[PDB]
Amino acid sequence: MTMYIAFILSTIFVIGFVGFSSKPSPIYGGLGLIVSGGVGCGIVLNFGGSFLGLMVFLIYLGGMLVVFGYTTAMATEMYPEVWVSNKTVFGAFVSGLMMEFCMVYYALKEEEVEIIFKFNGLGDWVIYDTGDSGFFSEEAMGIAALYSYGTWLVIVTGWSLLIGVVVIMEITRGN
Amino acid sequence: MPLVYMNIIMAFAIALAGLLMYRSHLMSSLLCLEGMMLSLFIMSTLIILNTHFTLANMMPIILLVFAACEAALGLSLLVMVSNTYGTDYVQNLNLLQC
Amino acid sequence: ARQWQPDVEWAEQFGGAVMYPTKETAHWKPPPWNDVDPPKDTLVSNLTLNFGPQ
Amino acid sequence: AKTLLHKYSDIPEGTECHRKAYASTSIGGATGLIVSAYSIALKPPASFLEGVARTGRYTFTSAAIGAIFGLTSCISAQVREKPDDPLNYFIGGCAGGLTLGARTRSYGIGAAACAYMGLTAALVKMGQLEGWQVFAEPKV
Amino acid sequence: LLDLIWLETILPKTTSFIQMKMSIMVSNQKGLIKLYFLSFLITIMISMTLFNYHE
Amino acid sequence: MNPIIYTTLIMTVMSGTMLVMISSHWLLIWIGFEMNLLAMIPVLMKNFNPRATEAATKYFLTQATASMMLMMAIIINLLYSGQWTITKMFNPVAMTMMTMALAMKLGLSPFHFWVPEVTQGISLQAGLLLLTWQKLAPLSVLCQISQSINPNLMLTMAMLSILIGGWGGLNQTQLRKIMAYSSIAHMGWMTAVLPYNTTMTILNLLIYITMTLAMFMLLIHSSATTTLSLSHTWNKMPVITSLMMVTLLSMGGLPPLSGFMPKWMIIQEMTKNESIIMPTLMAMTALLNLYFYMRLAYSSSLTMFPSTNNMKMKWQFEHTKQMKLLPTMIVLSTLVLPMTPALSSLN
Amino acid sequence: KFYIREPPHGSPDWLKVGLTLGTSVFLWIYLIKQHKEDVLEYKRRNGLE
Amino acid sequence: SDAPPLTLEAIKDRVLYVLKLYDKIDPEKLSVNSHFMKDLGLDSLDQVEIIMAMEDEFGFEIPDIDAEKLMCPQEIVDYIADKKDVYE
Amino acid sequence: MNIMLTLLTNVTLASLLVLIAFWLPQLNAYSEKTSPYECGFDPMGSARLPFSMKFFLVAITFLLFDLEIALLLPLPWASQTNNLKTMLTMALFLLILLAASLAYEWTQKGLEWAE
Amino acid sequence: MTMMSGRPGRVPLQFLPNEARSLPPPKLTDPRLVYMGFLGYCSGLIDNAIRRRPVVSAGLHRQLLYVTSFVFFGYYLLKRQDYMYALRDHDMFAYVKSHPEDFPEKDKKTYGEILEEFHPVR
Ligand SMILES: CCCCCCCCCCCCCCCCCC(=O)OC[C@H](COP(=O)([O-])OCC(O)COP(=O)([O-])OC[C@@H](COC(=O)CCCCCCCCCCCCCCCCC)OC(=O)CCCCCCCCCCCCCCCCC)OC(=O)CCCCCCCCCCCCCCCCC
Ligand SMILES: CCCCCCCCCCCCCCCCCC(=O)OC[C@H](COP(=O)([O-])OCC(O)COP(=O)([O-])OC[C@@H](COC(=O)CCCCCCCCCCCCCCCCC)OC(=O)CCCCCCCCCCCCCCCCC)OC(=O)CCCCCCCCCCCCCCCCC
Ligand SMILES: CCCCCCCCCCCCCCCCC[C@@H](O)O[C@H](CO[C@H](O)CCCCCCCCCCCCCCC)COP(=O)(O)OCC[N+](C)(C)C
Ligand SMILES: CCCCCCCCCCCCCCCCC[C@@H](O)O[C@H](CO[C@H](O)CCCCCCCCCCCCCCC)COP(=O)(O)OCC[N+](C)(C)C
Ligand SMILES: CCCCCCCCCCCC(=O)SCCNC(=O)CCNC(=O)[C@H](O)C(C)(C)COP(=O)(O)O
Repeated sequence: MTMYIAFILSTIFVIGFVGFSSKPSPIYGGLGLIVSGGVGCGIVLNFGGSFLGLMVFLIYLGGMLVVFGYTTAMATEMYPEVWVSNKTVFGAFVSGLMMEFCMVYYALKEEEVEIIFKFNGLGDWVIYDTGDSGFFSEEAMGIAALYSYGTWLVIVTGWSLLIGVVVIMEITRGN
Repeated sequence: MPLVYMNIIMAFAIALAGLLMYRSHLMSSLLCLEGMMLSLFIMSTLIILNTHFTLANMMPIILLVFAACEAALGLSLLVMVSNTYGTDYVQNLNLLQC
Repeated sequence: ARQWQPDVEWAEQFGGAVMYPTKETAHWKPPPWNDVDPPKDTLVSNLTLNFGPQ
Repeated sequence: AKTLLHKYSDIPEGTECHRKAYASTSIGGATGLIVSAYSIALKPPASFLEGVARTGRYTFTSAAIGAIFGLTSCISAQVREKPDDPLNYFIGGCAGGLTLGARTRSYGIGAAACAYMGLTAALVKMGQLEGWQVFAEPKV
Repeated sequence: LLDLIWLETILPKTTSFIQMKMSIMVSNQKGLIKLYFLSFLITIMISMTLFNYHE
Repeated sequence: MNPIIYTTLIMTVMSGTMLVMISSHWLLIWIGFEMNLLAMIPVLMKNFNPRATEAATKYFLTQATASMMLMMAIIINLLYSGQWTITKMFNPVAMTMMTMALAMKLGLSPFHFWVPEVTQGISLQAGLLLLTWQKLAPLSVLCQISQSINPNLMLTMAMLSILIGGWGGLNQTQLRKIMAYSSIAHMGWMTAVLPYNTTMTILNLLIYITMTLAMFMLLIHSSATTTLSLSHTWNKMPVITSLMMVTLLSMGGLPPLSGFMPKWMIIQEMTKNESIIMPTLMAMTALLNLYFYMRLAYSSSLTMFPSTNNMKMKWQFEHTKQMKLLPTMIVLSTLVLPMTPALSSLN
Repeated sequence: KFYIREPPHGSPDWLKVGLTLGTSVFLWIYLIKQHKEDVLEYKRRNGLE
Repeated sequence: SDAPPLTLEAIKDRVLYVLKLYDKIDPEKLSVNSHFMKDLGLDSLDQVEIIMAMEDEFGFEIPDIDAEKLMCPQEIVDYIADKKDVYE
Repeated sequence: MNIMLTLLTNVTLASLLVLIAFWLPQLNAYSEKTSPYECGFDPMGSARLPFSMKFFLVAITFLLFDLEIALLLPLPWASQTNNLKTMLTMALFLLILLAASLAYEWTQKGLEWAE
Repeated sequence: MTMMSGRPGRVPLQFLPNEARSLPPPKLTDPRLVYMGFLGYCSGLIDNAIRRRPVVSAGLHRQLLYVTSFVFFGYYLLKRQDYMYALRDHDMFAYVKSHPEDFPEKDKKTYGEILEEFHPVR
């Protein structure tokens, strides 16, 4: 309950998801995904994962720049749609907002079971560790162990990326 | 499960729903695929950080890598379809029936 | 005095897009002989711009 | 989900015909809703009013079949004084089948539905009596 | 009445008619992914509650 | 496409499947599926011809959706138990999500819609690969997690696949759509016995693969993709149509042919588990597959259709490239029933 | 005779024929030796001979 | 299914609706056999507009030739019947 | 907490500047004044029409190359491991395959813009 | 379910464990081996038929290779199958021995003491 920071950030994450899940103009959809990426970076930072949050935010900024460039070329639609420009898009957006608020209310003051398990709230601060030691970042050491433990992971990831270059060059060849 | 986990799972469900309910633009659906990847990344990072599984800290990064390969694939296809129709509408993909 | 073998009127029953033609499905057409449809010559418009006077 | 099946199954056969008929009507209405959902998804109805009309038609047909089946099967099991007899389910089966024929307004569908729904219902009663398993848990 | 009409009607002709109708219903999909991905959504939702909500 | 590029894409597809098959970590299985799909997309587009682009886009969307649900199930399982090893799937919601993702990947009903379209839109070699090699990885995953699989859901999808494949095949004049619906029905047969015995699943997969390879190679040999185009083959190569007729009869499941062995072996297994209604319905439903195989046999081999004059020129030329494994595949798909007990070598 | 001299003709490809026959005889010899070894090992383990 | 089996009666009804939708023609005065120039006092330019209205109504291009002769509604009906192959 | 205050302060300052810019001066907006600018003559078509990308393949390639910086960014921490021989082999392996990807795209004319 | 997939002491990809050497090998005149050879001969005949060659006498070296390969594979296939059935029998007997209360030996009455109903046919 303290400062409700994590809950606010997760709610904004869901709201951004609703925004691009409404399927309006891609320029707008891209903006909603950028908002979600930044807010998810904030969520991960609030848990000790600085590197992972920053990396995902950077990756999605680059990907959304490419998507914007592609939208101006192949998804232009002379009158592009905002959330209030069409009854279907507005209806989907309102449905998403209402469904999120209903789930939050049902899980907040009482303790309902939705699909898997239940929740009482209590704030996400309860489940922390209390561990007190270290001259390093555990997240950084875990990510850096990719080059000593994850040799097989590096092999398959590098092969997949090289093959991805070959594959994209094959698909767009045409003829 | 705390409220943050359910918010992340709801984000994944909204994105999956967004992917499934097609409108007109193909790119709008590729964006929902990207959103599903983002939700998975956040969920797995939260679980991994919480339980202090140090080795697992590299798996979301891996999860990101194959997210790009899937996006770059999709955009590639979106080019060819557009080059056939001058439009990325999924209505045009009706040459093959069931 | 000859065994009956199928003729054109018999063979044409299998030439359709579907085995059982239906009011809606009778307008389906068989695929091209090679799997190549006529090129959809979509008019990709060239942007028109005014360069000058100002 | 599973609750609707046990709501029907918990009531003893030739008793409380109103509650048995209500449970069967709920099961039929759920089946009609599922059919309507899939039909609307795979064959769009060209406007919202037509979709609502088609959904209402399918759901009402299914719920009517369920109500008639439950009512006649319970009544037959109660007047003949012979519960645990598949003939009650056969009679309910053509109750529902004739209802379907009336709803679609055709005699041939009605007679076919008598035969097939009655046979299926009698078979389901036999399976309940003898413990036949549709989905069998693995044991060997 | 019996051999050429009704015995044909009950066993083989009824079976052929039913299978033909079911085949036409199953195979008459226009090939639009917007329709059967919505079908997929309905299927997924049913599985989560009908078979998943009672284990 | 360059032959070296084609070769390396084929090796990448096979490598992704083998990565799925040798992994104990869920993340590596997911990576294997991703790597398989990435190299699979350009193979479907080898000949450009916009129908191939449509088939590749539909396949990509289906498989990417399935991959996302698979990853979500993996993460849910990890959340409820800090486990990455592929095992009995400690969470039931995760198990349902995983089963649905794998059913989408295999094309089981009701996730079956994409198979006929993608198969019709690609070439016959691509269809051969899609309907034979692409089933190995998902079925190998399902064998591993079979103990935690919910029988009611898996068997519902199996019965739906058998019914829908049988009904859909009846309406088809195109050979690739017929093959797709046959594939859906055989997938349903494979997955019906999976919760009871994975050796029967493997046996059915192997017999189906040899039969499908023989059928696709016989359709490549006589460059026919329609019923009327196949009806000309009696007047150019009668032996090919005779072998096609025997293979079609075997695919139908008629004894004493090879096709019969899996069904015979599955029904028996289901009777040891007190399942009687299910095998009876499955066996009676397989008669639809037999019917639309018999109709093709009538068209191509058991009667002679009219031919064309230019066919005379084709009488002067021979099939240049030969498929070395076609004779073995035909014999294996027909005359193998007397060696049924050797199935014990699969467990 | 033929118009194009049809390169695979009355003199067969003797390298391929030799390889095929050598493979068949090698497989047969290996199989007989393997069966002899299997019988000897089976009798040795079971205390028969 | 595609468009219904259009008949001559439908063609005549649509053509007469188009003519009665024209401002320069009083509705109840015009008949099926009324010559455009003589009966309604319509100039050559007016006829051009009417033919263009027919092209919009029935969705097919009527060349400048074969439009110089459609001078009464009945000839329009005959021309559309010939172009669309309608006999009954 | 300090960074959140900093972000709020920066956004508030920028928004206040926009508000002053829009509310302080005298506005005389009319139709000719607000019309789109194309050098004195009215635009022919819409600015919302498809605008071709000639570097589309480089843009797709940038997506994969951008993900490789994510794999190479933890390299400073990986140099602190005891298995330096294994680490250095993996770091060089990833950069060699990255260069090979660029070599394949370059030789196969992938870096040339469409005409 | 996999009945023997995880049997203790099982080598992952062996195809023929050492203990299988304790079993009598199949005879070279095994009727199953003769059927494998017949399958190879049929494969060779079909090979001649598809290639449009004289079916019975076209390539004797190729037909011989077909027969030899089929017989060679069938021998090891038969060895593995026989070993796997022997393992099943071994485990079933050992389990019956180790669970006597689950397979109780029942003293059997004679037909003079059993009372079977008689159903006349008339
Ligand atoms: C090797 C083995 C040998 C066996 C193989 C061969 C034999 C088996 C196959 C042959 C029998 C199968 C036929 C069954 C019904 C098929 C109907 C049909 O095709 O509809 C399409 C066809 C096309 O309809 P549509 O084109 O859409 O509409 C235009 C109409 O055609 C034009 O409209 P409309 O104005 O001209 O006529 C319509 C209307 C106006 O009707 C009429 O115009 C004339 C009157 C027709 C009905 C008269 C029935 C009343 C008197 C009969 C009493 C029983 C017989 C005598 C027993 C003596 C006992 C010693 O009809 C009605 O309203 C009648 C409604 C229902 C009343 C009858 C149902 C009573 C059920 C019997 C209960 C038995 C329980 C056990 C008893 C134990 C003791 C024996 O509909 C008809 O035209 C036929 C309707 C007449 C159906 C009733 C006649 C069958 C009576 C016995 C049925 C039992 C056989 C099945 C056993 C299993 C079922 C549970
Ligand atoms: C339970 C026990 C039983 C288990 C059963 C298992 C399953 C059984 C089989 C399942 C079904 C199989 C279906 C196969 C479909 C294949 C599709 C196909 O090839 O098209 C059909 C093809 C159509 O031919 P066509 O259309 O007339 O030809 C026109 C061309 O396509 C026109 O194209 P073109 O002009 O481009 O021609 C190029 C051509 C000509 O070729 C060349 O010129 C060669 C050029 C060399 C280039 C070298 C490039 C090297 C650089 C690339 C490096 C890549 C690395 C990737 C790995 C990365 C790892 C991170 O190349 C090809 O045609 C295809 C090449 C195939 C390459 C195979 C690569 C194998 C990869 C192995 C992956 C696993 C590795 C370990 C992974 C470990 C985990 C990480 O004909 C057939 O294949 C007939 C069917 C053949 C099926 C064989 C029967 C089954 C197997 C029987 C043997 C025994 C099997 C059991 C072994 C047991 C273990 C010892
Ligand atoms: C450097 C960054 C930080 C800056 C720090 C200072 C922040 C400055 C605030 C930014 C806004 C600058 C605007 C300055 C001009 C005032 C504009 C506006 O607010 O005044 C009028 C507001 O009056 C409105 O007409 C409404 C008046 C009453 C109706 C609602 C107000 C209710 C408040 C009650 C007031 C009664 C007495 C209250 C005593 C406390 C609107 O007139 P309008 O023509 O459109 O706008 C053009 C202004 N022109 C003419 C100078 C060009
Ligand atoms: C139509 C008939 C089927 C044809 C099949 C293809 C024919 C060619 C044979 C393929 C050659 C490869 C097999 C033998 C090479 C080495 C095998 C070894 O390395 O692998 C062993 C495996 O051996 C193989 O399983 C045996 C292959 C034998 C296949 C033939 C059985 C066919 C069924 C009977 C039908 C009649 C066929 C007769 C042929 C004419 C390891 O066992 P294991 O790793 O622990 O099991 C893995 C799967 N588990 C764990 C899930 C159980
Ligand atoms: C948006 C608004 C801006 C306006 C755009 C500016 C348009 C300028 C176009 C100028 C082109 C001409 O004058 S073109 C020259 C036109 N003049 C002639 O043809 C001379 C002979 N006159 C006749 O044929 C008849 O009087 C006639 C009435 C024509 C009908 O003919 P019918 O007997 O067969 O009905």
